[PDB]
Amino acid sequence: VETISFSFSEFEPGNDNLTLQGAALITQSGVLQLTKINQNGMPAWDSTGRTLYTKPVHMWDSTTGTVASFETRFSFSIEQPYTRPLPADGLVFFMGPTKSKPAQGYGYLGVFNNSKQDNSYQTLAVEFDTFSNPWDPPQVPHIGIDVNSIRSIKTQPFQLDNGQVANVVIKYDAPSKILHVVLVYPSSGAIYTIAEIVDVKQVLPDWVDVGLSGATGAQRDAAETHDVYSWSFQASLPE
Amino acid sequence: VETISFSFSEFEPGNDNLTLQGAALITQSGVLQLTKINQNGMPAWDSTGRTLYTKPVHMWDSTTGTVASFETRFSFSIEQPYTRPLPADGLVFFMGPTKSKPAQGYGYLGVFNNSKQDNSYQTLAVEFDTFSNPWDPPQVPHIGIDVNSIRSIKTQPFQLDNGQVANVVIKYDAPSKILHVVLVYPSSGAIYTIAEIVDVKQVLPDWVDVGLSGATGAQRDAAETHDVYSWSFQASLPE
Ligand SMILES: C[C@@H]1O[C@@H](O[C@H]2[C@H](O[C@H]3[C@H](O)[C@@H](O)[C@H](O)O[C@@H]3CO)O[C@H](CO)[C@H](O)[C@@H]2O)[C@@H](O)[C@H](O)[C@@H]1O
Ligand SMILES: C[C@@H]1O[C@@H](O[C@H]2[C@H](O[C@H]3[C@H](O)[C@@H](O)[C@H](O)O[C@@H]3CO)O[C@H](CO)[C@H](O)[C@@H]2O)[C@@H](O)[C@H](O)[C@@H]1O
Ligand SMILES: [Ca+2]
Ligand SMILES: [Ca+2]
Ligand SMILES: [Mn+2]
Ligand SMILES: [Mn+2]
Repeated sequence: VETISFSFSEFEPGNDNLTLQGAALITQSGVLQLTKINQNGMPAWDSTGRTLYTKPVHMWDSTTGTVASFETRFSFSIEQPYTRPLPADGLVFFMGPTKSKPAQGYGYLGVFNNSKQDNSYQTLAVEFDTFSNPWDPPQVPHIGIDVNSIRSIKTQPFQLDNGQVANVVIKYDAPSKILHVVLVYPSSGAIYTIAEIVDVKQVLPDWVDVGLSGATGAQRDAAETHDVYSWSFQASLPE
Repeated sequence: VETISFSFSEFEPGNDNLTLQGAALITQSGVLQLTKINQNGMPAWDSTGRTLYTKPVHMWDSTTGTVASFETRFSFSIEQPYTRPLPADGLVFFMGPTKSKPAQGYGYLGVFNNSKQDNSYQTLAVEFDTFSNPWDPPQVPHIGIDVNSIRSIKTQPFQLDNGQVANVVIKYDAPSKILHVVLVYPSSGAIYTIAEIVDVKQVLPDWVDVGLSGATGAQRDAAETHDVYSWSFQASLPE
């Protein structure tokens, strides 16, 4: 069995295992701020940032045809402090081609280039979307399962508990081809669940980079924080 | 769309909507005790009890072939107060033939007759199993997805937070045929998830009874409480 696992109970500036892109940075307090937090402590608009684990993950064996199952968990908080305009844009966990660089920001969340489906993205992502774009369901925030497109194949509305920490659990089971996602707010006790069929051998390249990305909006104060406190990941490829 | 929903924020003695079977009873404090709690306040061994919603649920239309999606949530607590022997047996949410009566107790959880698979059960169940029987994985407690058999097609170990309230969320999405289950302990923050493919049109009769069942063990003090504090359910059959 070929495995890979990692766990960050908190983040530390200078950590060997994380690539930081765009606006993303790690605070001395141990927080990964995906998008820029200004001097005052307010989130800046027009910001996009990502982090990637430094080692690629083997998701399926192009010789035997075996497919990996994985699990990932992270805790994040989104605070929307402006009364106007509408907050934007959200954060996302993603898996895609290695040597990945940030794509477009705003509603594309630093992961996709435009709003069309393109199998060449070879990317799977689980979004926590805060702004309803032309391709989105109306309810925001929502969790979305994105397969080669920012237009989710399935979404689940969730109520934001402003500024509070949410816990996320994402599992992909290769036998069933089920990607199942859970979001829990300890603060309020709210629990949300969403699941969909994803054929990773068809969707992803055999080796992938895994990461997190966040983005704020395209106009003044269409923004919010996208802070991550911890992140663990584990994958197992049968041999 | 043919729908059915109900929600018990707490239970009330005399409620019109619940059938009580075996040892099950509702306390004036609003708790559904699936298995007998003795005078002292200790759980009795050799107890089996169930509750069923009084109205049947239409799970699939035998004329058009449409299939219902559903969601159910409940909060329960299991307290294992004896040091010896091992605690048993667990509780379960189940969906099966209407006019259902308790089956065997102990490790069969009041739902199945023996340990063999039998398509005639026409029953789907999500168990929270506390005793490792000859057909069980070794880790207990575990959540299990049971399709026409007490021998789960998939299980997920979870650590008991003794006597604490657990929140459960179960969803079945007909399009994907995915049954996805989540268990959260607010007390500790632990989150568990398990999902599997279930073809309800093949498994269940077109009309079903939905219920909860609990059982304690076959020898002195092989027991624990199986208390439920709230239960909601919602199903939608496309037309
Ligand atoms: C580049 C843009 O990205 C998505 O839209 C973002 C949206 O963009 C507005 C912009 O705020 C407004 O000043 C300009 O006049 O029109 C743009 C729409 O084209 O701004 C909100 C925050 O207000 C979010 O950031 C949206 O993601 C997209 O949906 C657009 O199609 C376009 O690609
Ligand atoms: C009837 C029995 O049910 C399951 O076993 C339960 C287990 O039964 C023991 C019993 O406690 C012991 O006194 C007797 O000598 O052997 C039985 C096993 O056959 O008891 C534990 C608690 O200790 C749980 O209640 C188990 O569910 C089953 O696994 C057996 O095959 C049998 O059908
Ligand atoms: Ca959006
Ligand atoms: Ca058992
Ligand atoms: Mn979206
Ligand atoms: Mn079991």
